[PDB]
Amino acid sequence: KSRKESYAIYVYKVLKQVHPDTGISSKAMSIMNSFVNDVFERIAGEASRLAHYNKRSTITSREIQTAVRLLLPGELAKHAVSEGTKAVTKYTSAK
Amino acid sequence: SRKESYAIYVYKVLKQVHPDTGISSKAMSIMNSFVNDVFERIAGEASRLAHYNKRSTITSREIQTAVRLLLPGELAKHAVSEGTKAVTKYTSA
Amino acid sequence: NIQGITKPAIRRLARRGGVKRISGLIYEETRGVLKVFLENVIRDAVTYTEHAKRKTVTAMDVVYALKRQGRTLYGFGG
Amino acid sequence: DNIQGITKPAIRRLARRGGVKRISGLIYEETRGVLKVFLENVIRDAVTYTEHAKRKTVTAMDVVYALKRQGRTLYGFGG
Amino acid sequence: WLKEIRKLQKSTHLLIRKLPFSRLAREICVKFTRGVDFNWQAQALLALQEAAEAFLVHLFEDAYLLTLHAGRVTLFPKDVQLARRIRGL
Amino acid sequence: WLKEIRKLQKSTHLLIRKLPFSRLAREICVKFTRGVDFNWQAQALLALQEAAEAFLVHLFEDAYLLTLHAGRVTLFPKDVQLARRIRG
Amino acid sequence: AKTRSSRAGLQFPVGRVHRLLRKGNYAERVGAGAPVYLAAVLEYLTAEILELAGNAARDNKKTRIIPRHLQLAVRNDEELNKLLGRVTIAQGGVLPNIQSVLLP
Amino acid sequence: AKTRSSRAGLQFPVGRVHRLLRKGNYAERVGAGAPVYLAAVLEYLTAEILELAGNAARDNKKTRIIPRHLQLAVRNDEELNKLLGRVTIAQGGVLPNIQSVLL
DNA sequence: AGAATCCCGGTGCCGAGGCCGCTCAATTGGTCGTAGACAGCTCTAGCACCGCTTAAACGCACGTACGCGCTGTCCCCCGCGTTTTAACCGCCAAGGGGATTACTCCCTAGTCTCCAGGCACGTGTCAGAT
DNA sequence: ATCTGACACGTGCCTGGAGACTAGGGAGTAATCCCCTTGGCGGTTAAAACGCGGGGGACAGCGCGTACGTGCGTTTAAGCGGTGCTAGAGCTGTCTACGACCAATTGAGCGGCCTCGGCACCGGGATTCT
Repeated sequence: KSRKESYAIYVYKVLKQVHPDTGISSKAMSIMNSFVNDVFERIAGEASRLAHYNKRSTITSREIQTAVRLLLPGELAKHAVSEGTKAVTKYTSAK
Repeated sequence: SRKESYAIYVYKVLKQVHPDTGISSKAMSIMNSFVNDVFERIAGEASRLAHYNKRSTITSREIQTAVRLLLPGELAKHAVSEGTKAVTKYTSA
Repeated sequence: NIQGITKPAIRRLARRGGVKRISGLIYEETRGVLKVFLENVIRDAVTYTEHAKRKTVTAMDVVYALKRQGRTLYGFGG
Repeated sequence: DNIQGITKPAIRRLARRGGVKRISGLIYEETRGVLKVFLENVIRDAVTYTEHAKRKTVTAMDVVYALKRQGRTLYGFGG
Repeated sequence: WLKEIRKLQKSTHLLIRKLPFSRLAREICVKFTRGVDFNWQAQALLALQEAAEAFLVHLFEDAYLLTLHAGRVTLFPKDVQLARRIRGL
Repeated sequence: WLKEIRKLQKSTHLLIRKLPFSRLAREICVKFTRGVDFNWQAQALLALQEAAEAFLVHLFEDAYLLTLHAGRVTLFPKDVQLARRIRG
Repeated sequence: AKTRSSRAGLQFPVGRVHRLLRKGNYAERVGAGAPVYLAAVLEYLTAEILELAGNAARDNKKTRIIPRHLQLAVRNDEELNKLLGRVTIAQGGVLPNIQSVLLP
Repeated sequence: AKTRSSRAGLQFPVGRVHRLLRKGNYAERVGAGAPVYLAAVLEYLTAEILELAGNAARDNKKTRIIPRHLQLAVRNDEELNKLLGRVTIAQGGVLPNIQSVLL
């Protein structure tokens, strides 16, 4: 057959991280894997368009932060960028 | 310090089409941006089709399908037939 | 067979969207707008499918033909 | 003061381009509201582009990229 | 009325039954494709009619916004036609 | 009035002037940018006011389609805000 | 610490979003801060939409998240409505609205 | 006939769009006939919009194409309108439209 | 007061959670070369301070175009009650054509190398604004 | 009818484009199992179809008052021109640090089973608008 890439298992453990009782029916697994595919496509498409406009050829942390600060609305961008900055600073606090 | 354009080719197409009129430079600028915008549309849909079919080339049949997506009714049909006549006169050499 | 989508089904599609009273000449108008929408979206679905040298039009292709008009559908694997 | 400084006959000249016969006297505050909302959106996108590029003079080509992004694209300035 | 308003706003269903929509979609794809016919995957028509149902619901809701702007209660067809002409399509 | 309708449609100039739009746009960019003011390059302001004039003319034309729909002839502000609420 | 996902706090696979940023022809050189940043913002967006769908699910006296909770949790909030302002969620329905002038 | 432009029977460049299809990270392998075909579709769109704007330009009796000529040729078609239903031509003006009931 | 419409108990049943064996891509370690990150020079144009002009904003008089709340005529959707009919489940059968592998011709990246297409400078002459 | 100036046009050169040939892998073409999608018969019934009564609303009207175009002095800042500036755009020269890339290694995450419980549904109390 064929192995398929899907974000079902990760959505499920983020779900049981948030509130430890409720489970998700399979059509909500389908909505969430299509959702993370669509948000990932928007942020990577804006990533390649910024690195293309700016006459560079590499995508780094500053550029994904600029893509997030553009795309998301008013406060959601502010706290999403603060999540990104603390996750990256702890990643480089290990290696 | 060079900087590229499309102005010479637009001027050659215009004074092919009807040989009296020329172009004031703001119209060169506008349809310079028009050629660049249509180019980015057709090649972006080119990349998206050849990524959705798990493929890795941008070839002629794929550009023909991208053109038949983006353009409206008659304009797609006659732009595709013009492109096929250009590719025949190329690949017969 | 455009007549097949019945008249009280158009009435229930209206009454989902908050409407109270429905006119009499509205039914040919909503069949017209349904035929415009369906003809555009299966034009793009057919274009993708007959590109890929295939004949079963797959739901991932109709999700792509909805995707390019902005009005993308979730739940079916985009 | 400056937002009440884009003049009222400029608003009604904008309107008489579109083909409007009678302008109500209350339209002027709502059209300054919609102009200020439009400029907040496009200046947030242009500011974020020209501050990512580390370029303290806002160019015109990044304003054209900001309009090209949210879908009311502009022709004439190197699109 | 009102009880079918809250009944059809509570329900998650599909409001046009499946088989006449399938006949419609297959006739319109036989109009294309150089005349010859195709066959649909089983949930391709389900994707298609969920999109068609959500488009008709949003179209009628925006036209009814126009109608009780216009000082009526009904839905004459020029509301659907003019709301379709203003949304930029 | 009909003569300035035809005279402002046949013209192809721009309608809100240069310095009040420059001071408006520079205030709105001073509110962002952490306070520290930029330098608007002097063709970006022509870009921005031709963008804003295109947006305002399309808005007033669609709201006026709404008020010739509604029966009236004037342009109340609820027609502007509803023609903005329909188009997204 | 022999993954990098579980090194960076997160729960999303930063390895395969690095693989998708390479094999999905976005840019040639993808630095190793970018996919960790990108799966961080995806894990935050999933956590926010699932917090909202979860408190709606506890509101309707149920213990699953079915798609109608996902419509009510992306539409009964405003910044997620401005992010997802065009899509059609499958099997979702509409939010309960009845205009004012209609009601007797 | 060394250059491919006058090999392919065109007027646009094909080297420049081949360079853009390689360096603009669309895909890795850009085939031979694809930049020639894309230069052909760009040539047809440009020749049709300039037949239209040139004929409007000599209808209003000026010797050169200005931006408002481009906006009359775009807004007085319908397939060019559906292709360009969004764009804003700078220094452009609007289409002249006055209804019948408002007067 | 007629259905309407909320708790609660009972029965069944098909999707979810979880275990389990297992390919395969994701990590670790080491090589390397090139892309972008800083110094450092130039030097174009965005800012700004003042002067002089003057086209446009503006404040009100006022006349009237016209918004609109209450009036009646009429027609036309909604609901009800019987009819009828085509979807729907379920079964069954069967045959495209999807998908996935095996092979391999050729089709494009890549590199050296010569050369001309096109851009960047100046210089003129008529196109349009009143 | 004329001037104010910019679009059209001529030489140096120079960076990118064409030619010739190499080298690896990508996508054409065939081939086989098998998924599943079209096609067609019972049989139940939910819902579509429809005729007529009944009031609900669309629409014309009209007179009242109210807010908007327009005329006319009257002021206010926009616009162009000098003209001087210096900030920061842009080019460029090294140079380190980081990301492709290869080769093995190993759990991670995926297909499949499978048994289990949340909700679909039914049924019963009870409460109560308009």
